[PDB]
Amino acid sequence: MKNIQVVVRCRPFNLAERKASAHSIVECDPVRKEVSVRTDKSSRKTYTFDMVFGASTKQIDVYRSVVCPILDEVIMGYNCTIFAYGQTGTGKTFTMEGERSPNEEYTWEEDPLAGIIPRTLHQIFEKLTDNGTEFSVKVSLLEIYNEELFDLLNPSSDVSERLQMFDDPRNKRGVIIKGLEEITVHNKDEVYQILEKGAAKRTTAATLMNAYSSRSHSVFSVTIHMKETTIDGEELVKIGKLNLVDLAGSENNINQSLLTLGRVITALVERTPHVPYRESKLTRILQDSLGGRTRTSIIATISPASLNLEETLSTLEYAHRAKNILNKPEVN
Ligand SMILES: COc1ccc(C2(SC[C@H](N)C(=O)O)c3ccccc3CCc3ccccc32)cc1
Ligand SMILES: Nc1ncnc2c1ncn2[C@@H]1O[C@H](COP(=O)(O)OP(=O)(O)O)[C@@H](O)[C@H]1O
Ligand SMILES: [Mg+2]
Repeated sequence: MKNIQVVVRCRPFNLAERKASAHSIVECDPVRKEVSVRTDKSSRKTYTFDMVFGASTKQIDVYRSVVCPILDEVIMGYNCTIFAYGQTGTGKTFTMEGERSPNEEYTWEEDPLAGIIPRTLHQIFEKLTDNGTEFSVKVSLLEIYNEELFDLLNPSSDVSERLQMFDDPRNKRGVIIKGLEEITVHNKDEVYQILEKGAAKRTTAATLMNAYSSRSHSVFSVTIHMKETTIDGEELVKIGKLNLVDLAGSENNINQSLLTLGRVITALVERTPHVPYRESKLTRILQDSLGGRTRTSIIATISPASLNLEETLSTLEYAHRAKNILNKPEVN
C-alpha cells in the first residue's frame, strides 16, 4: 500500500573536515533527487531517493518539504513516524530538534535554527485553531539508552528512575510505557517551557551515562485527539499521532536497539518470515512504523567529507534499502 519515504540531508563541512579536492566528494542534486559520492579517482556511486537536501538546505525547507505533508496525514488520523538515521555529527539532532540562537535575537517561534519538533508544535495550534476542529494535543519525550527507558518530561522524578514496557491490550503491534508522562499542551505559549525542561533533564542524563547523546535514541511523540460532528449527526473522533525519532549514531547491550533495528530492516526487505521486533526496546516501540499501519519517513544525514566517507556510504546503502519496506497506513 505505501513505501517508506527516504530523504537525505547533507550538512556543510565542519571545522575538522578537510576539503582536499577541487570538486566535491559528495554531490546532492535536488532536481534529480540523487546523491553522488566520489571515491581510481573518477569512480563513484550514485543513489536515488525521494528527496535530497544539500548542504545549504535551511531548516524551514526541511520542514516545508517533509513535515507539512506528514502533518496533514496526522490530522486525518494516521500514525506517522519520522526518524533521523546517520553518523554522530551529521545533523540528526539539528534536524529533529534544532538549536537555539543566542541572547534572544529571535523568539523561539522565529528562530532560524529551530528544527522539526518546535516548528511542528507551533503549526498544530495554527492549523487546528481555525480548521473548525475541537482538539487536544498531548506530548511525551522518552529516551532509550542501554535498553533502559528515561522520561525527560516527568517534572518531578529523578531522571535515573527508569520506566517499564508491556504489550498494549488494544494494539497488537504497539506497547505501553507504564508511567510515561504525557503533557497536555493547551496552546503555543506552553510549548517552549515544556521542551526547554525536556532538554534540561537530558543534560542531567548525560552526566550519568557515557556518550549519551550519540548512543541515546530519542522518541518525541505528539498525539492529537480531534472530535467532530457529521451531517448525519454523529460524533466522529480521530486520533493523530506523530513520532519524531532521533536515533543513535549509525557508527556504533549498549547497541542492542540499533543492532536490532538493522536486523528488522534486513528481514523486512528480504521478505523473511521472522521480523525480530521483540528483541529490542526501540523496535518494540516502533514495530508499527516498520512494515505496519504507520506512515514512515526516514531522513538519512550525511557528511560531505573524506574523513567520514565510509560512514556516509554505509548510511546511504542502509537508508536506500529501506525504501523497499511497505507499510499499510490506516486512520483513527
Ligand atoms: C525535545 O525537543 C526539543 C526541541 C528543541 C529544543 C531547543 S534545542 C535542543 C537542543 N537540540 C538540545 O539537544 O539541547 C531548545 C534549546 C534550548 C532551550 C529551549 C529549547 C526549546 C525549544 C527550542 C526552540 C527553538 C530552537 C531550539 C529549541 C529543545 C527540545
Ligand atoms: N544541516 C546543517 N547545517 C548547519 N550546521 C549543521 C547541520 N547539521 C548539523 N550541523 C552542525 O553540526 C553539528 C552536529 O550536529 P548534531 O545535531 O549534534 O549531530 P548528531 O545529532 O547527528 O550527532 C552541530 O553543531 C550542528 O550545529
Ligand atoms: Mg545528536
